[PDB]
Amino acid sequence: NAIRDISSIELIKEMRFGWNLGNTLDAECTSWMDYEKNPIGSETCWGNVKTNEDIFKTLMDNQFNVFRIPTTWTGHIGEAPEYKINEQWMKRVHEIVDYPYKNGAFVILNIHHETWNHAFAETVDEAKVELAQVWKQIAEEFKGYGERLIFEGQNEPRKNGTPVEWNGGDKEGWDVVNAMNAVFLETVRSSGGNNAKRHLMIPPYAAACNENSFKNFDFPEDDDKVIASVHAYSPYNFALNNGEGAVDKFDASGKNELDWNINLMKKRFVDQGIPMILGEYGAMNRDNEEERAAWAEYYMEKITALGVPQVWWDNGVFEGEGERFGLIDRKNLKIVYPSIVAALQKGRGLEVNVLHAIETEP
Repeated sequence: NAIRDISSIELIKEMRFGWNLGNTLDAECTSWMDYEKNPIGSETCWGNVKTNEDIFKTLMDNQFNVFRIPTTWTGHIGEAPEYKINEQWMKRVHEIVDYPYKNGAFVILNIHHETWNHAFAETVDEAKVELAQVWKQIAEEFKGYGERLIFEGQNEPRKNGTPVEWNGGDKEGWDVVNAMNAVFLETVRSSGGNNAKRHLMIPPYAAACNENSFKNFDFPEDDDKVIASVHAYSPYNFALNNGEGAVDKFDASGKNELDWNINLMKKRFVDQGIPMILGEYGAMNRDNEEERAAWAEYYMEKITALGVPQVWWDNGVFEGEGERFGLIDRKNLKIVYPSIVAALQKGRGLEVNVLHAIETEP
C-alpha cells in the first residue's frame, strides 16, 4: 500500500529496459469467440500461451525490470452507459499484473485495441464517457498499488481507416486525443487511494514519433508525475516494414533516419523537461540476428545518453507472414535471440550476462 512521492524524472532513472506482453491481453477476437462463454479466452486467441509468472522471472534474470501489459477491453465491457467490466476478466488482468509487480519490477497497464476510443470528432462525447467509466474501475481495482504500477491512458488513439491514420494526424485528431488524455488524467487523479500520486503515461496522436504529433501534443505543466508515451520502430524499412521495401541490413541511411527520430524525441521531450518512455519499439525477424543486435545496441546507447528507457514489443511471433517481433519462447522459457538481449544489456551500460539462452543448432 506504500507509494513513494517522487517525480517521474527521478523514477525513470530506476528503469533499465522493458518488455511487452504483446498479442495477449490486447488480443481481440470478438468476431468469432463467444466472450460470454469464454470470459478470459481472448488471452490466448491470437496464438500465445497462457501467461505465467515464470515468463517474467526469465526476463528479469536478463535484467528486464519494466513490463508493459497491453490490454484490450473491447468485448469485456458491459452495455452503455455504465460500461461494467467483466469480473472474470478484471481478475485475470489483476493476476497477470501481479506476476512482475510482486517480483519488484515496474508494470505499465494500458488501454489498447479499443473500438470506442477512435479519434473522431463524431463520437467524442460518448467516447469520453466510456473512457472515464473504464478508467474509474481500473483505478479502483488497483488503488493500493505503489509507484511501480503505471497507468497508460491510451495506446495509439487515431482516426482508423483514414489516410490520416499513420501520417501524424490532423487538427481534428489532435484535439480529440488531447481531450481524451485530459479525461484520463482527471479520472485517475480524482479517484482515491494512491492514485493521486500514481505515474500516468499519455501518448500523442497514435503515439507516433512525428513532428505533427509532437507539435500538437498538450502536456500538463503542473503535474510532475505524467509521462509521455512514444512508439518508434525506426528505421521503418529495417524494423517495421512487413512488405515492399523491407531491408535486413542496418545501413547508413537507416542510421541517419534513426538518428533523425531520436533527435525529434530530444527536441520535443528531453530538452523541455518532459519525462518520456519509449513504450513500443523493436526490429522484425528477417534471419538477421546480428544486424538487429548491432541496431539494438546502437539504439539503446543513444537514448540511454538521453535518459529515456525503451520497451521491446514482443508478440510471440517468430515465423510466417505476420509481424515477427518474438524475443522469448514463452512455452519453453528460452531467449530465442540471445545476442539481441546482450546488446540491450551492453547498450544500457550493464554487465552482459544472458541467461536461459537457446542452444546453437550447428
